[PDB]
Amino acid sequence: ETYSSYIYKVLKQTHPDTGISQKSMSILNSFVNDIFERIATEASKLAAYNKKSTISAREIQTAVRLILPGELAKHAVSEGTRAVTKYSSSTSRSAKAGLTFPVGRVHRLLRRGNYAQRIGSKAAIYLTAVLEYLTAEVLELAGNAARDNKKTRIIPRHLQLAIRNDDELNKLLG
Repeated sequence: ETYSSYIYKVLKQTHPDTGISQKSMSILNSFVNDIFERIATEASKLAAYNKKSTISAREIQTAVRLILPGELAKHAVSEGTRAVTKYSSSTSRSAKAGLTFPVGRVHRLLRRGNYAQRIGSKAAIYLTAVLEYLTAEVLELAGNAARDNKKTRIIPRHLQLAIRNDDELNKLLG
């Protein structure tokens, strides 16, 4: 429900240049929740459809293809595939997967909302990488609208401008 600190971390990894206001963070935090709900729900119906007791990374991946607009989908799938692949060859979970967002908190969230009987680990890693990639994407576009306008602080107007002036962001967050 609160990815704030991790959102702020993500922002500084690419643009220490840029700050973000309270309103902007809560709005951006709500987008993370909405995207989580819609992905978990779709994976939930997919698990039931394929007679699965457990939501695995496979259900997460398919759910990502369906919910996300064209280009965002292929990049999210690539990132989710990267986080799970790195964590496997490496045998915290976030660190092993190379993620900044809390893999443990997401798994738990997935787990206490009863989308399935069980939530596999690789699936929680997959979803976490997707939430992080998307969050960075919004921050990048919300940040570009701020920096292009010669400002150094993301305000709510910039989020609206980023989502509006971008087609795929528009399909998803519109």
